[PDB]
Amino acid sequence: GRVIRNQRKGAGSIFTSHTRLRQGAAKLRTLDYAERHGYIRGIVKQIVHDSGRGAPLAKVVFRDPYKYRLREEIFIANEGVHTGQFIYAGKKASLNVGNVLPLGSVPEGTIVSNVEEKPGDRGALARASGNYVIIIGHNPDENKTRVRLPSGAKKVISSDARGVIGVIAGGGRVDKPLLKAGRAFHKYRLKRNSWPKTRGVAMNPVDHPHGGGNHQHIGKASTISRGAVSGQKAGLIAARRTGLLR
Amino acid sequence: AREITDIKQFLELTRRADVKTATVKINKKLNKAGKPFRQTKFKVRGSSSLYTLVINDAGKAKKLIQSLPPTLKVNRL
Amino acid sequence: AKFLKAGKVAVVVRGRYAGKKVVIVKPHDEGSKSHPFGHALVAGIERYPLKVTKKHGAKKVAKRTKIKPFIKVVNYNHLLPTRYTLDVEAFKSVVSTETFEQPSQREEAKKVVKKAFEERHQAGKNQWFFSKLRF
Amino acid sequence: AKRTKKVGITGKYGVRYGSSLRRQVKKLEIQQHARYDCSFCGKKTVKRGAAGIWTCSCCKKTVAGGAYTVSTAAAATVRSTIRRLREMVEA
Amino acid sequence: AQRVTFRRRNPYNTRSNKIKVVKTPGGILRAQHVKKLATRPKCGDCGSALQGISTLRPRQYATVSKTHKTVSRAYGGSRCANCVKERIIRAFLIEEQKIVKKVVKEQTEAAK
RNA sequence: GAUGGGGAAGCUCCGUUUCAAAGGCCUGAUUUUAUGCAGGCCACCAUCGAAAGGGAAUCCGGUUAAGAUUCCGGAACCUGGAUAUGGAUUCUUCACGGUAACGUAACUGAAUGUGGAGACGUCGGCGCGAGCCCUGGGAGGAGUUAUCUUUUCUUCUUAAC
RNA sequence: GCUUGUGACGGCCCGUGAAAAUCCACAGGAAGGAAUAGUUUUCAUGCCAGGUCGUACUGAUAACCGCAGCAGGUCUCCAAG
RNA sequence: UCUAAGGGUCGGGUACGAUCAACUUAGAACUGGUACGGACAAGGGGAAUCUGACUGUCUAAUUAAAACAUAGCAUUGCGAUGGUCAGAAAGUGAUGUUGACGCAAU
Repeated sequence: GRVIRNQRKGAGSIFTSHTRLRQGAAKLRTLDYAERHGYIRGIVKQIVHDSGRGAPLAKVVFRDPYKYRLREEIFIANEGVHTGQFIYAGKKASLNVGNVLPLGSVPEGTIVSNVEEKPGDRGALARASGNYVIIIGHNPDENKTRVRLPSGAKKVISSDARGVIGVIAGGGRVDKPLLKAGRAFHKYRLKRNSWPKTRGVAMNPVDHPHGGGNHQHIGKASTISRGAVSGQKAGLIAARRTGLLR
Repeated sequence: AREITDIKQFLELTRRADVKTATVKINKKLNKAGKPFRQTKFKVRGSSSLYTLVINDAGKAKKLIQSLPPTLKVNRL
Repeated sequence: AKFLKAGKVAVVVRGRYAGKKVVIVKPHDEGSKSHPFGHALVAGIERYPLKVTKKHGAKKVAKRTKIKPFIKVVNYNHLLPTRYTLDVEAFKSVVSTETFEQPSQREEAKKVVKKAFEERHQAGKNQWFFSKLRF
Repeated sequence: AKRTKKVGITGKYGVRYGSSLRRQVKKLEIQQHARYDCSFCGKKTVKRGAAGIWTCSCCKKTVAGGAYTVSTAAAATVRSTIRRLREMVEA
Repeated sequence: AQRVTFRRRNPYNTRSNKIKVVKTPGGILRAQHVKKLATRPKCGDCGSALQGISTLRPRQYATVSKTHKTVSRAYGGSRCANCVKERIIRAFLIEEQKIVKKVVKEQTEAAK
């Protein structure tokens, strides 16, 4: 047979990311003395649009502790920040939108975003627009914290893991019908070559497992085992249930 | 490609020791509306530039020509 | 009451001197033939003396501490009036409208101002007025 | 002169796309092209430059916000929840 | 009804390749290549083009006197003079109130 | 796409600042002699990759059997380097004027840091320019005239700097 | 009026539409220097050098590619009544 | 062959006059072998049915379609010690300069 279309994204030739207009990797600040023993203040210089992403970025400019200069970094902008805002970062900072605190330093029921999985990864969870995690509880001994991931999963992380207060800007984005194949063309030119999607039904027995036949139909179950093997996997993969919800 | 206005400043460049040659151009024009007159230009050649003086009143232009330095080798018209 | 007066220190916020400190010497509150606005004659220091330290001896101290003054008519709107003060009675005669108009009288009138300021920087009265504002 | 009746701003789309989708966009595109008060300068200059970013042309503040509107729904209850937890610990 | 060519081997209409049409002394129209225009220098603060500076291309400032490239305020060829007016206000009144804060920290010692 | 490394029986593959002891500067200290010893620094750490992108600076006239923004004549300009003259400044050692926007022939400035330029989509009308088009008075040359036609055509041009 | 350049405005986007060399300014104050006289080549003028390879001609109903002196194919500027 | 309407520059002690210059529209008499967008240039229209919503794409050299695509709809795996894929190996790589309003598979 042939090598199918999803097996063909691994070698990553024309499928790589379209990286040109991107302002940079949006991260939080390296974890250092000043931030874990106290706070350090920047100001947000301009909040700007990043290509390929859905949410704006902010550029806050800190002062390097050990050398005379400025250093400016790329934060995914929480909703409500504004240029000219002081952004405080560190253990002793205060609870306000945009300030990055450790999670142990905030009461339960606090709404933070761009939170870290492990301390010093410079952010992981809830970076898409409109997302947030809630802090639902603490474990002050063998220090952990109980947070609610934007999907609704409940994860338990370290209490030295930082996160920035508030909701990520760009909420409401998918409320608007996209309305034409052109606007979906301008969406994925800045992301990657995924589009448009030929139904595996509509291709030949070589192109796909769903291909062939004098009618268009799958012919065998569209749910595939998690223990399937490379290229067998197309369709709903290792689903526990299927079909419209009620 | 420059112009001089004061007569005196022109007398300087002629001695400025970079000037080997000069010239005198005569142009017949007219002024105001009605009547003509005889206009002359003095073009001294620097190394990097060419200076000119314009004399529209011929009562001055003659007293100037005699005043040129003797070393300067002048090509008239 | 009127806090713009003969001793009142100010900051120069408009032009070539912006950021430098002055002292309001002869204010005209309202009116003049030229300057149809409230203005104040001032004196200030254009160069600030450099950091002097324990380690500098001999001639460096005299050449670090050199002051360069100025005298200027200025509009109130271009001044920040502040709470500080100077004892100005030294040069009250030497900084005047008559000093302007005859610009020779202006470089004659910087000397009596330059001398009064490098005095005070010895005997550290008015420590602040001699320290560079920074911005 | 109101011109059109129902379609309003979506008259640009003509007859295409189906009535619901055209009506559901008319909901948002009246929000993103609308002009809002400015929480700083006290005028209404605020307009959208892009998804997420809202620019004052008066006080030149830029303000992050919702994609199709200034203040998202679930946001205005975060800055109250954050205002409440702040006072909880300091009171 | 005359028509004219490029004077260079670039056939294409790109950003550097602009043409202006010139009447020579010898009576003929001829094309003249023109260099890209100069942008005014900007305030690094407010972004508004800061007046008093001559607008040239970048390497054409190496040839110019310093009075074209500057004004005689502090932060002369850099900030727009209303961005200098503020940062003097802000430097004075921030380190003004900052003295009042340090007496209260001497009083809060003796008051408690 | 080398290097350091890491796989691979191997041809070679990964990767491009990566688990690296990855480097040469600014002048002070020298008036035995030139550069030892000196403090400080700066950590971006190959190279390749566009005759359409970025970019230091040249124009007119003439010239050949065939070459010219290259040759000729003239008028400019940029860059790298050397120093000499005039002016300016200096006794208030490192300029003055204007309320200010800012002005000017000049008018000290290392490490370091920051800001601007380079530097940017598209469409729509509006304004202002340049060449072209049309066109009246006047100075010339050509074509028509059996009759009419103050007539029809053509030359009156102005480069970089 | 037509062609091209430009400036100020407006529209559009879940699309906001390159990088670098290079050059300049500013902040700072290292140092270095007036009085029997000391600087400054970012003011003027003057002085010297400016290398290597390309440069002809077609660019197409016969100079390119299609076995060819082929009705095919091939990017671009100027544009009269 | 006429009539009408539409602009400008200009002097007024603290209503009018003059001159210059446009291609636009509407109206009226007359006129002729009823001809007049005189050549050129330049939609045929209507009442229904099957079928794909539309723009768009494809078998270069027998098929341009009702086929592929699309917006919209829904389902599915995945919280990184991960989902989907690559490599002969690897101190290895694509999504990923990513983080569920995301990526991947239908």
